[PDB]
Amino acid sequence: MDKEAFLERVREGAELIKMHIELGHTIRLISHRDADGITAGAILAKAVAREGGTFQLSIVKQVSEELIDQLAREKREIYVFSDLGSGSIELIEEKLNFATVVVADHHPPEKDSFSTDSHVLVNPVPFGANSVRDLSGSGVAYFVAREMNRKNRDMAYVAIVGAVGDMQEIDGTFHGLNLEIIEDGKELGILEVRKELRLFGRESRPLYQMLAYATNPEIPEITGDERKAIEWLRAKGFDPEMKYWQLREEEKRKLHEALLVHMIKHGAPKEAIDRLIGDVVISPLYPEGDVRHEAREFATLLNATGRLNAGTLGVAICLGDEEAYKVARKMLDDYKKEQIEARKFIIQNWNMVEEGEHAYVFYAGKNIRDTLVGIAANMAINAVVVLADSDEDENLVKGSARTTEKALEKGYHLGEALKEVAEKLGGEGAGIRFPKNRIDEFIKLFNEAL
Amino acid sequence: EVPKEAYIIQIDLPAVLGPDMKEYGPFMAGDMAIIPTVIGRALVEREAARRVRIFL
Repeated sequence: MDKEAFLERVREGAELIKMHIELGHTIRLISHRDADGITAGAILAKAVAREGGTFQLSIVKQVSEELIDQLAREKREIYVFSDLGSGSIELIEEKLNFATVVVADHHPPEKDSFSTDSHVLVNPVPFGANSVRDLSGSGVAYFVAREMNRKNRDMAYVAIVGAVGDMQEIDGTFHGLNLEIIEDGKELGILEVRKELRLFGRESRPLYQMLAYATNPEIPEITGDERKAIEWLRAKGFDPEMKYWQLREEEKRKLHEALLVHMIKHGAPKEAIDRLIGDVVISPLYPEGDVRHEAREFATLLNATGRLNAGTLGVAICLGDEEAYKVARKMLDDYKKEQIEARKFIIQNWNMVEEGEHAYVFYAGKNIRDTLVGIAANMAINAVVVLADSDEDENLVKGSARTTEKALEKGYHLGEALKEVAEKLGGEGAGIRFPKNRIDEFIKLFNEAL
Repeated sequence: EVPKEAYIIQIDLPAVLGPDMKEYGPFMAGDMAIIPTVIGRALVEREAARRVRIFL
């Protein structure tokens, strides 16, 4: 993997950042929206702050031409892209040529490096590293921060959270440079690796829900149906209302044995069975039973804050801000409540939908928020197109369409035709935004679209 | 030196000169930034910013 050649780039980028900090410049950080990007941004923000420097961090959905235009118009001395940028080397080199830029990323890059000086690409991939298992974005951010200052090793766990968010340990164990990071954590006592049930929900979920929506691996005849999960858990002598962390080690072992027996007996694939028990990263820095205590659960929290346009709040959580954790809990709870109320509203008012030859259309008005549209449609299925007035715009309606394989049996491709109708109505086209005064015109154009 | 803290900015904000003769901003809504406390605190009381604690 030629680690020395990668470390050369790492040291270069780190040195650049430190140089600009010592010059008193504002380090302009830009990172991605998921757990990997949020943890990366946190790591770099702490790296800058620890040197007594000044940063400005933005958590974005993706690097776009418009975003690069905005950043360019900002006229900074230095831009650092985290978990982003590799697919946009020329763009960044084109519009940010006037400034120092560092790209710390792990996605397969458009080029091997930048062509001009003062622009450094810190990416393990051009050195032979596997993008999806050797290091995540937060991982390379961690390497850079560590080269900046060894103290930043105290962010190891944070990095690993990102790593788990990026599913770098999809096969039940860590690989490549990730391992290094893990060791750092181990040396500090800020993380530990357990051989346990790799499923989501060991900290905050009842056993029955931990089994119910288990993916990677999936549990045959248990995944999906919570009732069967409850029955199965009561049968094997477990408290289905109990949480995994509350189990003793022997009880955990018995759970593993029982689940493995079940999956073998119901013809689960060997890979899935081999992925049931494996590495699970824990941190003594947080109380057991807390979502931050385990990497996957922490990553789940962060992703959740990311989707609700509060990625920076998640960053603050990674930085050790308890207040931000509180606010985030409140926010997620309120969101959940909104979801419940949306389900209740749409089920109670299913008498307002429009009967189509190819689709259903439910206009909720202002009663269901934009973001809740899609999940509303699904909730109308598990009990289809939903529309709602946009909160941002005023003359705009945002809508989402959901469907199953039974529809795919005869094409019925939603995203295909939705693009057509959105094109006809003068809107973007999956989900669709279009003029509120053309809803009727949408409906007719959607039945014919399929 | 000028006292500064870390904040989450709630709304879009144009660039602003600080007591250290350095430019802070412009800010996109939701940006996290280290800015001089005199400005940050006023932004917080105006409810345009939130303090965030970075434990070092």
